[PDB]
Formats: sequence, structure tokens, C-alpha cells
Amino acid sequence: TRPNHTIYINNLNEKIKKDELKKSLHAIFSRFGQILDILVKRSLKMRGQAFVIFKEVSSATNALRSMQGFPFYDKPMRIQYAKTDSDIIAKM
RNA sequence: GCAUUGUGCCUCGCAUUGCACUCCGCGGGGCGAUAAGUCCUGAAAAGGGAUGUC
Ligand SMILES: Nc1nc2c(ncn2[C@@H]2O[C@H](COP(=O)(O)OP(=O)(O)OP(=O)(O)O)[C@@H](O)[C@H]2O)c(=O)[nH]1
Ligand SMILES: Nc1ncnc2c1ncn2[C@@H]1O[C@H](CSCC[C@H](N)C(=O)O)[C@@H](O)[C@H]1O
Ligand SMILES: [Cs+]
Repeated sequence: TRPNHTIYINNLNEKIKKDELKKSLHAIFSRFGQILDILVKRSLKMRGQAFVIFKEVSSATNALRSMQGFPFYDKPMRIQYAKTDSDIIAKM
């Protein structure tokens, strides 16, 4: 899948509260650069998954490559590139 | 306080590995509380449920 501004993460611990799951993800991936938003819902379609929207695709790539399979909340993170640009990016 | 309702949150059981920004699994239970909010007020960046009826 082609490099993107947004990394799509899944195999996440569905039992983590939404507000808390976001600030973790943020605090964690801010290592690899600046973050424009994190999209997270705990709906049936969107639980266990998250969208981290980087400012620069370089950041996302280093994030994808470094944090792949990382032990996060007793599960190994599965990180791909998003299949499409996030809305906040296309409006630019 | 009772009716209807928008919008999101938390928990438990079963279920779910799911590509979103067009956003609600089923079922118990608990929620105006800026927590959140996809809903509302305001053109000013912030703020907040609403109509009804004692
Ligand atoms: N019967 C009746 N009781 C009310 C009403 N509003 C508040 N109460 C009383 O208020 C208690 C609940 O508190 P709240 O509803 O939070 O009061 P509030 O938010 O200031 O209510 P409002 O003044 O109507 O905006 C209840 O036990 C009621 O007895 C009302 O409109 N009718
Ligand atoms: N945003 C909010 N903050 C706090 N409590 C809320 C709330 N939205 C709804 N409630 C609670 O839910 C009650 C309405 S019942 C509505 C539940 C929900 N819309 C559903 O369809 O499943 C309110 O009287 C209060 O008990
Ligand atoms: Cs529920």
C-alpha cells in the first residue's frame, strides 16, 4: 500500500476508553513528528482501529516502520498506510 | 417532576481484526457532565442539549 499522510492502526485493545486511547496514540506518535488529528471511534465498525494523521508523510513512514507491531496495551499494533487521504488533507 | 427527542460518553454479556472523517452491533445497566459530540447557539473560536407541560 502506497505511502500516505495517515497511518491506519488496528489490532488495538478494544477495552481502552476512547478519550484515553487518543491521548496515548498522540503522545506516542508525536515522537515521529507533528500530528494534525487522531480519529478514533469505538463503534462496531471502528473499534480496535485508529487513524493518525501526520503533517508530513516522512513522519508517518518513520512511524509505520518504527512502531510496527509494537506492544501497545497488551496487543501488537498493526500499522499500514491509509487507503485514502484524510479529509483534513484533501482540503489543502 | 413527567413526555417526546437530537448529540455523544462509561460499564457488563455475547459478538466483532473492522479503511474513517456520509460516523449508532445486539442486549442489560448508568449518564449534561464540555467527558464527548457527527447535534445546537455565534459569526467568532469559544460556548451549550432541545420542544412540551405542572
Ligand atoms: N416539576 C418540575 N421540577 C423541576 C423543573 N426543573 C427543575 N426541577 C427540579 O429540579 C430537580 C432537578 O434539577 P435540574 O433539572 O438539574 O434543575 P435545572 O437544570 O436548574 O432545571 P431548569 O431550571 O428547568 O433549567 C428535580 O428534582 C426537580 O424537582 C421543572 O421544570 N418542573
Ligand atoms: N450528552 C449527554 N450527556 C449526559 N447524559 C446524556 C447525554 N445524552 C443523553 N443522556 C442521558 O440519556 C437520556 C436521554 S435517553 C437517550 C439515549 C440515547 N440517545 C440512545 O438513543 O441510546 C437523558 O435524559 C440522559 O439520561
Ligand atoms: Cs449499551
